[PDB]
Amino acid sequence: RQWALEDFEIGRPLGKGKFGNVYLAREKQSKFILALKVLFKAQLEKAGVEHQLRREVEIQSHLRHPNILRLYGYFHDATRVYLILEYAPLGTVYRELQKLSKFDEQRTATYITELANALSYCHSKRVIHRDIKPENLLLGSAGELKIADFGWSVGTLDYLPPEMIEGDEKVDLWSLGVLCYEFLVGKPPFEANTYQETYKRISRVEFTFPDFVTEGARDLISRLLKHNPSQRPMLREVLEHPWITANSS
Ligand SMILES: Cc1cc(Nc2nn(-c3ccccc3)c(=O)c3ccccc23)n[nH]1
Repeated sequence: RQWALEDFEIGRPLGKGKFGNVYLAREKQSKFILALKVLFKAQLEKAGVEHQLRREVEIQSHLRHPNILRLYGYFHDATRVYLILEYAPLGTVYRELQKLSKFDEQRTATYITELANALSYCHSKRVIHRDIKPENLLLGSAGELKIADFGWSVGTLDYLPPEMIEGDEKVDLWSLGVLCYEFLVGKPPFEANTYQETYKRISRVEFTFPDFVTEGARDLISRLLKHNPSQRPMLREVLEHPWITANSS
């Protein structure tokens, strides 16, 4: 099942970063619409990440969920590596946040639910996820979120938990807590103007709520951000949280 660049017609650039950009694309024979991520080989080895990709790509190919961006395949040429990805027409959650400035309780609880489910499923197969950033969350035709990052295994540093910065399976609860906060407030709880300050805030778990955040949200968010991984809830507990069940679609 080997793919080549001439198998596709390349469309408008969807976005860029660091290794390569992403293009809209259509497979010539089937007319199937998808996203083609282009990564430059040279730029990858020079990060010592080339092997990291191989394992993540292998992992992703085996993940099937409605809230996880699908990976159809990959290939390479002399120069570069190409990932064939599901196309998400409504863009990132990051950009939606920039446009709206903050989400209401109903949108937040829905996204958190979709995330929680996607993470449950991963755990079902002994796949655990790293930090999750809004830049890596896409939106499907129906506005359903999709985790688009390759960040599995079997963010510097707004989304990283204390465990990862000081020196799992609980990381993802921490991630939901950061996202849940960011969705309602408009910026992540540990934001600072320098790496050094952010590091301090995360390690101390030092954050405050604006007045408009309701009691229910505060309760869920405060449960998820705990320096100690073992004090964090199960994904199951999150899905049943009264603020969640009341606000979620
Ligand atoms: C991998 C993928 C992307 C995508 N759709 C989109 N991707 N990205 C994007 C932005 C920055 C970096 C990478 C992607 C977009 O800005 C975007 C904007 C509007 C509609 C769709 C997309 N569908 N599938």
